[PDB]
Amino acid sequence: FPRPPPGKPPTAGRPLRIGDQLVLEEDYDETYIPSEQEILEFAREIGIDPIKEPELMWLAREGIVAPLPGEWKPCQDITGDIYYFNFANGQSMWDHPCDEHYRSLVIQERAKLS
Amino acid sequence: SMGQVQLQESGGGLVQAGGSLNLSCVASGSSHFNSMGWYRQAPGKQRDLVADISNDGVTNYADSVKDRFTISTNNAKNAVYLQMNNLKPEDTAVYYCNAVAVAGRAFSYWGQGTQVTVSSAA
Repeated sequence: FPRPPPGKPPTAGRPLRIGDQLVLEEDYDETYIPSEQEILEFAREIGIDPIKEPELMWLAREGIVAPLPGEWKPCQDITGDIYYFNFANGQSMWDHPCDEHYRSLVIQERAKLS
Repeated sequence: SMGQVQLQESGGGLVQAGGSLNLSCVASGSSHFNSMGWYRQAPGKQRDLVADISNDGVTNYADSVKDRFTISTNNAKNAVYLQMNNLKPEDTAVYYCNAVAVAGRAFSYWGQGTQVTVSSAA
């Protein structure tokens, strides 16, 4: 019963189809590695300035491929939008459910290094 | 890698009703994608799935294109294709290729879009 969050987004291996929705499953045969450009963009999305705070970049590298906790799964709507569904309680969101946690880790680590 | 994976589309064009068209998309790099799909969007309308294909050949088609459209991949060339037969004017739209990889987070990549224009016949 996965459904995307209301409104529009804010800009094995095989997927499993439930209704018109696609539940994207991880493929254990390979390991996808995102590009450095994506890691920099994700770094800026969680509050890192990569030019001024390169010492925080390791948190963006860890956070960008963070496994989804619990029974969270990535899903794709009929429009192609990616969202995340919590199959334990039916909660839906556009963001990766660990992004907020890594935003806080960036804040704590920034102070730890003055 | 340093640069993001880029989906390069080709094959859009102009055709009369009943004619055929072919779309192609190639992904830069040597990435392995869990899913590859074709979406389309007419102005003022929602982007909608046309056809997607899993890494092992499982396909899903929109009800309006089944038995007229056919999606296939050549994973050795990181390419996905769309065959379009018996095109109708209601198939007129910008067609987008999508590729999705998963490593905890789902990574979704989109081609630049190519327009298919189907005029009326006669």
